[PDB]
Amino acid sequence: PMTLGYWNIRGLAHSIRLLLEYTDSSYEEKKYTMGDAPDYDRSQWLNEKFKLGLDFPNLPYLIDGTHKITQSNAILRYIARKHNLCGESEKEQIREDILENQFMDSRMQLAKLCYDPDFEKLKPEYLQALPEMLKLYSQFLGKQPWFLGDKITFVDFIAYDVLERNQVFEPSCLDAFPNLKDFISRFEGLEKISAYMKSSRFLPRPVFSKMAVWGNK
Amino acid sequence: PMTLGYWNIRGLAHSIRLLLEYTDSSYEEKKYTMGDAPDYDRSQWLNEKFKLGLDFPNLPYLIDGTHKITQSNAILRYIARKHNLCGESEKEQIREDILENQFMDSRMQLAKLCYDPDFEKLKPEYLQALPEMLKLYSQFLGKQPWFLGDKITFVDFIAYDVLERNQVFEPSCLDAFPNLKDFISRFEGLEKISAYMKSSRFLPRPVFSKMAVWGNK
Ligand SMILES: N[C@@H](CCC(=O)N[C@@H](CSC[C@@H](O)c1ccccc1)C(=O)NCC(=O)O)C(=O)O
Ligand SMILES: N[C@@H](CCC(=O)N[C@@H](CSC[C@@H](O)c1ccccc1)C(=O)NCC(=O)O)C(=O)O
Repeated sequence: PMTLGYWNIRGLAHSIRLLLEYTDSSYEEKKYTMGDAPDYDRSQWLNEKFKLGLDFPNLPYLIDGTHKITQSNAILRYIARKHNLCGESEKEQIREDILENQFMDSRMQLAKLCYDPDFEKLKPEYLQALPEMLKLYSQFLGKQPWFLGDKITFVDFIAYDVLERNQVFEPSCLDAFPNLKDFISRFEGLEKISAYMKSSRFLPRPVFSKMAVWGNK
Repeated sequence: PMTLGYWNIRGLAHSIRLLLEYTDSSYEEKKYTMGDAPDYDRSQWLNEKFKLGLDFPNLPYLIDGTHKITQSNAILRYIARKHNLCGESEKEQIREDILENQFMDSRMQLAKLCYDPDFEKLKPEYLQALPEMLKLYSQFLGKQPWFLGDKITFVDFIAYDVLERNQVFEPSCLDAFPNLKDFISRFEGLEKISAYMKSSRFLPRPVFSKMAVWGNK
């Protein structure tokens, strides 16, 4: 089978779910539910973490036949290669590698904030820096429909998740960046993406786990 | 020649310097130096961060003619592709992606600890977890000379850095894992690596920046 294992939240699995849907993959999900405060029990996961044959047990994981893959970027690249959704030219591969890692840094900046006990005090600093962050992505995208040019590739699924999560956080944040606004709309307008988003499989919320200060519900 | 820009420390540039040396690359280093405590003045970098033509200005960066690259993994992959130092088969590419990301997680775990003011109280937790972490890498390597099999590739440069840095931190940590010990020796014994390491250009210390509680010198 093809099985995606992750917590029952958006988190690091959003881009993977969207890519599985876009590629018309035949997959099922193993959803782990963290317990409520105060214990935030992880037993649903911990009771099988070491029983799945994973080399480096973690969430998310993808099982595809005999392939057992962890690390969200490795999972995305695996699916992308399977469906010819990677950068082709050297210049495209450079952009792909820069963006995969840059978007991960941006993702981690937001996650660090949203789990920080000092969230309320720290949020203004994040918001002050947000337009500059977005400006750099806007400049890089330029006039192209997708981040690697005319063809959609896996890094667009990363880009969508990170950019759209920032819109959930600060609704107006993309408004100053026409190309980013149009990118979100173009992605959500893709046939398989809009089909997914009208279905009960779509899991836009909670953004983060039960322990988060923001995005826990 | 190419320009490699980074702080005047080991940090995220160790694997890149080693890969540049292994590939006989012509390069010069632009070395930045941080100020002292408590402010850790970054002016030497910040005063030219936006004057270098980088799309997402950061350290490390690599300038190779028209190619201007940030994100350490992107720099490594760029050099690796140029010299056929990447996984070839699907299984090799999956291993490569898992390890690139897994080693980054390990790297960040040690850096998070060593930069934490509460270093002393937090150290036992890291050290107790270390054997498990290394066991997983040892199991994955098995009897192979290199992490992707019989061919050395860029992920070996990442592996060497992360494993050897842990040996600096905890001198005995690889002793229980003969294949990891032997891997370190094999990497260090490559002609071009050995020549570099025995030269004055090799920069094993400081491990981290001036802000670190451990490895700041
Ligand atoms: N670099 C890895 C990070 C993987 C990771 O941090 N995984 C977290 C859940 S997501 C990170 C974050 O969204 C999250 C969600 C829910 C709980 C904790 C953290 C996890 O629960 N791993 C299993 C384990 O440690 O046993 C990756 O990209 O896959
Ligand atoms: N994901 C990125 C991380 C890049 C990064 O965190 N770079 C740090 C110095 S290294 C991280 C670490 O070794 C370090 C070194 C020195 C000081 C603090 C931290 C930096 O100083 N960037 C310049 C900037 O943000 O303007 C990468 O892999 O290249």
